[PDB]
Amino acid sequence: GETCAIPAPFTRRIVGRDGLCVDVRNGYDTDGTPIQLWPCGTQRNQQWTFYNDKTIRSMGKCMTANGLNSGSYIMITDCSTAAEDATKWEVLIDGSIINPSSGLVMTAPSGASRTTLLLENNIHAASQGWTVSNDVQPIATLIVGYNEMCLQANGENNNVWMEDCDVTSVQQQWALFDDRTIRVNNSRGLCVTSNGYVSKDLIVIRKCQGLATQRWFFNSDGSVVNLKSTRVMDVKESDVSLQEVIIFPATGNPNQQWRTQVP
Amino acid sequence: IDYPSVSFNLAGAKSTTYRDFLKNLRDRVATGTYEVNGLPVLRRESEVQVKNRFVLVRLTNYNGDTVTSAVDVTNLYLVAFSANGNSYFFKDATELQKSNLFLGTTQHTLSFTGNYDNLETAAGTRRESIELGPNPLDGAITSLWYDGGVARSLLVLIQMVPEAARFRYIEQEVRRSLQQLTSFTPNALMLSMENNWSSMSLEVQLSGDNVSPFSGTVQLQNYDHTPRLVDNFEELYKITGIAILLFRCVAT
Ligand SMILES: *[C@@H]1O[C@H](CO)[C@@H](O[C@@H]2O[C@H](CO)[C@@H](O[C@@H]3O[C@H](CO)[C@@H](O)[C@H](O)[C@@H]3O)[C@H](O)[C@H]2NC(C)=O)[C@H](O)[C@H]1NC(C)=O
Ligand SMILES: OC[C@H]1O[C@@H](O[C@H]2[C@H](O)[C@@H](O)[C@H](O)O[C@@H]2CO)[C@H](O)[C@@H](O)[C@H]1O
Repeated sequence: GETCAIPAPFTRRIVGRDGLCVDVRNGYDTDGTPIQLWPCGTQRNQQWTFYNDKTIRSMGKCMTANGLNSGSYIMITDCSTAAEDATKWEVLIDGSIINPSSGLVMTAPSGASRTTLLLENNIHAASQGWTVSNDVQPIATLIVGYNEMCLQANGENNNVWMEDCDVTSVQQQWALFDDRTIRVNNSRGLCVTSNGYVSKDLIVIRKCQGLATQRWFFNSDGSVVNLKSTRVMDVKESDVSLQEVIIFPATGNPNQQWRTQVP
Repeated sequence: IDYPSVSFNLAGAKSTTYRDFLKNLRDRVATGTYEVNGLPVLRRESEVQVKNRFVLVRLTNYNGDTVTSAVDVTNLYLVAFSANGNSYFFKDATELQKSNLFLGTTQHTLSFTGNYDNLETAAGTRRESIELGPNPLDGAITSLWYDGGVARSLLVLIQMVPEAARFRYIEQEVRRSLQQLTSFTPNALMLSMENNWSSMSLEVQLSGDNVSPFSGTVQLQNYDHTPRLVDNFEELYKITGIAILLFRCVAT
């Protein structure tokens, strides 16, 4: 055997909606100061350190929760005095920061600047999607699915099918936001939305609002699975001619595999 | 021992025929339940018997002439290869592979280890100029078949199979290569992730299972050669398309 190694502290940023960064109000290291969304930038209030104990903090003031109950907001306060439980946090690969003891997750009701955060009933929504990283800049990529074809974005409220890969067509240029949402690079206003949680449900390019549908988890197996409904996006009956990508119970088949190629 | 093996004939070969091939190659070397975030972690010397110590790769060139290269199940490394009663082993070559791989052929060892730097120095060139693809693959297998197998052709294979086996990025890069029947040269990214297998390896085992942030950072490289530091797993996957993790440390 060969035990791993206890990781030291590291300072990484936090984002999860409209490309907004999580930080402290006015960067005041004083206790009680709540947390809120705000345009990223080089600043301590935006900087966050993660520890093995399971505590995130900036300015040296543990980032703990204020009051425990679905609906309570977040703020920073001394580690020592901080509630043993209201200070620990969990960051799964599902792009979510859930508070162990309670079970709630860092939620962002509205993705507006200066919007305070708050723990809430985890329901798998873009609002409850966060990605810890120093690179607050998303990556451009084309979703090459079935028959080496790339996923294409048509018009607003319209569908989305597999079209001949073209590293020039912006309709194929997909932008993956840290909020676990897939929005069109050309126009990051609309996000890949679903039309339900039942099999065969049609997918489209609706607007971004944090809906549970706008949440997409990229399963390591190569399938882009929807969090709310375990269904995954694929090509209906494999017939790309049908012009439609929909949600469907996992099968582990190639018609459900998707690759994300750089710019 | 009659180690298992997979095949891939360039002739009448389609993009899907290649993808499926790599998939099968993965289903072998990638066993055991030691995995994180879904991605498997290649076993280690201790947890592996000689009976399943190596895997054989079969590549049939256009002219039917097929060459086989055995990979090490403990790292997807190209241990060796054979061709018409002929076997070759890098300057290293352990008695383990020398006395269990292609038994019956001439065991004449080359003069350079399988290390990327070693091959490049022997081919007089570097990966950044050894274009790979359908035709480039043909010349590779062929060269290894007749010429006896040089360094250049060898590098062409490694990146085309084991490399594309751990990184789906190189996979689609090749899947599109045969699709358009055109060749291509390794960019700064593909090469970058190609040298950060061990690094990103422990950087993913460190965070642990179902964890996004990394205890450190992976030094990747963009087309413009600029540094691309990935701090989270979601990023590493969405770019390197990794699907195989090498052992470095165990869960805690
Ligand atoms: C995806 O779409 C976004 C926009 O929704 C693109 O963001 C920005 O795009 C511009 C234009 O390429 C980049 O440069 C700009 O150049 C002009 C002309 O010199 C200048 O006036 C602007 O101030 C800007 O520098 C810009 O760097 C880029 N991103 C950022 C953060 O500025 C993005 O480029 C698109 N991605 C792809 C792959 O096309
Ligand atoms: O809460 C929103 C936003 O507040 C800023 O606070 C101050 C800032 O510290 C000061 O330098 C500037 O002159 O006025 C701001 C008024 O809000 C924080 O700097 C910023 O990080 C956000 O936290």
